[PDB]
Amino acid sequence: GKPLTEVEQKAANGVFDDANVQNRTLSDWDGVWQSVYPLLQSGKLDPVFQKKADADKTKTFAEIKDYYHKGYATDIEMIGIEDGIVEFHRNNETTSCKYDYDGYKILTYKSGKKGVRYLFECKDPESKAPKYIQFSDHIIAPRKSSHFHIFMGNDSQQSLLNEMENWPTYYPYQLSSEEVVEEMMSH
Ligand code: NI
Repeated sequence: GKPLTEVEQKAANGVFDDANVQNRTLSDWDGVWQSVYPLLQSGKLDPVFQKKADADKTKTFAEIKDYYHKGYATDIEMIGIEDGIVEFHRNNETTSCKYDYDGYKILTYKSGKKGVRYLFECKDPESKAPKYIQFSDHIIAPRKSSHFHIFMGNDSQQSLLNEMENWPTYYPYQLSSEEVVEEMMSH
């Protein structure tokens, strides 16, 4: 964690120019990562949603939680990334691929906020890993990720760009559940 520059902080809140977006390498996401979904399911994220619903007079607790329930849903409990390989862990079963970088795509949301998807492709015919994956983590140039959202599929990169409601979400495996909540409480 270098401190964020001025550009980097605005970019994290979805305000950036296209010309400042730069390519990134898979190693920005090296590490071992826990899905946050079990934390939602156990009620451990509720203080996140309590705070959010309190601050937002247009949304109820149930509106906030449901939106994140839909967003975080996945049975990939863990992801490991190392030496250009991403490993996916579902109930006792592991798949992995040496992913190739395919560039990024800039998306503009209805709010007018912006974000960048970083696209990779698995070209390994033996692999059972998703053929396409996209990383989104409020960062628009090389920098070690502190948490990320990942889109996974076997159909097309465009199909994943169209996705807006499910975005399995990963924080460092080493963080306690309390620390995830505190991170969520802020950023
Ligand atoms: Ni995020």
